[PDB]
Amino acid sequence: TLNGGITDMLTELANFEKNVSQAIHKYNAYRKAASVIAKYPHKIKSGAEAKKLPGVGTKIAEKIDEFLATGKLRKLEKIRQDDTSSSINFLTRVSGIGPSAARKFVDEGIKTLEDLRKNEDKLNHHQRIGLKYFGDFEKRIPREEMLQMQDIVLNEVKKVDSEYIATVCGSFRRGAESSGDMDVLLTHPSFTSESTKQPKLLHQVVEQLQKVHFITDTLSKGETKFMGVCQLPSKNDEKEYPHRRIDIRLIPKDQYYCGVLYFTGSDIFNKNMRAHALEKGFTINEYTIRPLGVTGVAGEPLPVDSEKDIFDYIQWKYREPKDRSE
DNA sequence: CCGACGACGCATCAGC
DNA sequence: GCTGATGCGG
DNA sequence: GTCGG
Ligand SMILES: Nc1ccn([C@H]2C[C@H](O)[C@@H](COP(=O)(O)CP(=O)(O)OP(=O)(O)O)O2)c(=O)n1
Ligand SMILES: [Mg+2]
Ligand code: NA
Ligand code: NA
Ligand code: NA
Repeated sequence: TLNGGITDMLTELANFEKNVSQAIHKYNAYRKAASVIAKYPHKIKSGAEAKKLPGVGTKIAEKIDEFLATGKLRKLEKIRQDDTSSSINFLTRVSGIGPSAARKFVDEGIKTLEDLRKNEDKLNHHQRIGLKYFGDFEKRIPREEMLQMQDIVLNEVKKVDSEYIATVCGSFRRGAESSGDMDVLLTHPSFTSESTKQPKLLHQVVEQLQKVHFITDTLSKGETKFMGVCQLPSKNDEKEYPHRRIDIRLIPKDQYYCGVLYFTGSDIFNKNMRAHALEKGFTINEYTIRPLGVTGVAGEPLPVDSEKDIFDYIQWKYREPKDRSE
C-alpha cells in the first residue's frame, strides 16, 4: 500500500465511470492504471513518474499531480456531493443491480436502502437476494472460514460421487488472507468436451449442498454455472456466520487447466494475459487456447496438460497463483 | 489519428 | 416456443 | 482513458 491513496482515487474514478457514466472502457482504463500502480515498488512522487508506467496517460498523470499536491481530487469531491451520482453508485452495490437498473431506480425516486426495501416488488429475484444479504455480502471472509467452507464443499461433493473433483479458485487459490466470496471449480469424468454421459451433474452437487443447509439461496443456475448463497454452521449459543456468495463452475474434465487458469484470476490478470495472447496470435478462454489464423479466426484447440503450458504458448514465464493478484 | 480494448454463463426482454 | 440483444455477473 | 502502429 505504498500508493494506496492514488489507487483508491483511480478505483473511485473507475466505479464512477462504470456506474454513473456507463463508460465501460474508462472503467477498465482506470482499473488497469490502478493495477499497474499497485504493483509499482516505489512511492510515486509525481504524475510524470507514474506516466512512465503502461496504462497511465496524460489525464491520469494530471490527476495524480493534483492528488499529490492537495491530497484530494476536485472531480471526485464534486461527484461525492452530487446526490444522483452518489445514489446511483450506492444502489449498484446490491448484487444484481447494475448501472442501468440503478439509474432507472434513482429516476423513480428509489435511492436509499430503505427505498429499496419498500419497493421490493420492483426487483427481480437476483436483486431481491442481493438486498436481503446486502450487509453480509459487504463483509470479507477470513481465510480460516474459507478453509472450513472448502472442507464442507469438498466432502459433500465426495458423498455425491467420489469421481467429482472440486477445486477452490479465485482469491483463495491466490493465497488471499481474506476473500470476497468462494469460487469452486468442479469436474467429473462424465463431462468432457467430447460428451456429457450423465445429466444433472452440477444440479446434484447444488442439491446436496442445499440438503445439508450449506447453500441457502440461488441467484442463477444453469447446467454449468451456479451463483448463490451459503453459510457456515454455527455452534450452540453462537452468533450465526454471515451469509456468503458462492459460485460453482462445472468445466469439462479435459479442459481443467484452462478452467483453473480462468477461475484463479485475478480478473485483471486474465485480461492482461488474454490481451497478451492475442498479440501473440492466440485466443484464451476458460476452455481452450487456440491459434489465430491470418484472417483472425480461431483454429483448433492446442494440447494443454498444465497451467504452465498455457504460459509457454504465449511466451510468458510461469506465474504461481499468488503472483497473479493484479 | 484510430481502432482496439477478454471472454463468456444465466436472466430477462423484444420481436417473431 | 425460438433467436438475438442486453444487463449483470464471474 | 490509453496505446501501438
Ligand atoms: N471480470 C471477471 C471477473 C472474474 N473473473 C474470474 C477471475 C476471478 O478470480 C474469478 C472469480 O472472480 P470473483 O468475482 O470471485 C473475484 P476474486 O478474484 O475471486 O476475488 P474476491 O473478491 O476475493 O472474490 O473469475 C474474470 O475472469 N473476469
Ligand atoms: Mg472470488
Ligand atoms: Na504510460
Ligand atoms: Na450490483
Ligand atoms: Na465480489
